Amino acid sequence: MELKDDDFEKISELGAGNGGVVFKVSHKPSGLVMARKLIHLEIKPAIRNQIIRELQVLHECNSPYIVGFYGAFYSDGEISICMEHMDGGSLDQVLKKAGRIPEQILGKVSIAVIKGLTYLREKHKIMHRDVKPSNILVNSRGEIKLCDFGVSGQLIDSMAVGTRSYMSPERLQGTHYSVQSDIWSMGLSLVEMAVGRYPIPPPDAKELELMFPPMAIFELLDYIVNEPPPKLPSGVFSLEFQDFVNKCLIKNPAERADLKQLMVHAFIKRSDAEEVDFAGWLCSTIGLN
Ligand SMILES: Nc1ncnc2c1ncn2[C@@H]1O[C@H](COP(=O)(O)OP(=O)(O)OP(=O)(O)O)[C@@H](O)[C@H]1O
Ligand SMILES: O=C(NOCCO)c1ccc2[nH]ncc2c1Nc1ccc(I)cc1F
Ligand SMILES: [Mg+2]
Repeated sequence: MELKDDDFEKISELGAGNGGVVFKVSHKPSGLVMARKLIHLEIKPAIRNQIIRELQVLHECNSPYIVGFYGAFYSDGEISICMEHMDGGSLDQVLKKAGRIPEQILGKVSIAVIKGLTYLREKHKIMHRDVKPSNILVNSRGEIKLCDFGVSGQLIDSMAVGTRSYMSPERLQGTHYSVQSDIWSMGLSLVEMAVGRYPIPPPDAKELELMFPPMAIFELLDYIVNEPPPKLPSGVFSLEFQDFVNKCLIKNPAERADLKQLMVHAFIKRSDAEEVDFAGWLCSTIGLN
């Protein structure tokens, strides 16, 4: 079925973020609850038909680790992307309530991100471009899925920043970047969720005892490109997890681990084996089921 503006009805607002707001909506003709992302674009009518045409590949983006797609259209000054409602929300939301995310839980998350990036790369030849906690969504059936990845090339162009960057050193320094940049983003996201806060600048020894002003924009970006990469703090995390994120955060992107290597890493093999009620932990910490 084709999706269209007057067939919808706002239930609530799921949140906002720099460009679009997303609503929990009811598609009246189907009865389905969806998440409708609206993106305001003051843009000519020729190229907003190309954006919709290129978003149609999301119908073939079927994966347990990728947020489902219902359809896309253009309304009155905004392009709508309609997707699976994830009732657990994004991992930046669950991090606020949880304080930290346990290491065993981040094992299941890491697996999901690797397998989702791998799906997008192998089957659709695209990189995410925007891996961070807010773009990793979870639900009460225990599924972990990626969204807001760069399918339509034209859509990226029409939106071309924020106080916290998950961009790799190489991407910050110029156009010389590709799929390896997503690895860096994931690594930083994992350190953040593990520790309970954005890991740049790194916490001093006294701030690490308490756990276990904000930087200016240039000061922060200068740290990412010129200062050594964030480490997972020793002792409280396993040696295999520390190595995992260290391989993800190697400044040199060719020296840095790629998806193939991370898939067979000791941390992933171990987390594959582990028995985790992720559904039960997720609902327990945010109050749902
Ligand atoms: N499919 C969805 N189901 C449930 N909640 C969603 C869904 N998509 C987005 N959200 C929620 O809406 C919020 C806003 O999302 P949006 O993509 O517009 O910005 P963001 O990713 O949070 O931040 P930024 O724009 O800087 O990347 C997210 O934090 C998330 O909690
Ligand atoms: O929403 C995007 N960014 O988040 C900022 C909004 O404030 C975004 C950006 C660039 C993009 N190119 N192709 C798509 C696309 C995209 N959305 C998107 C992609 C996959 C799914 I499943 C659902 C989506 F909504
Ligand atoms: Mg987003």
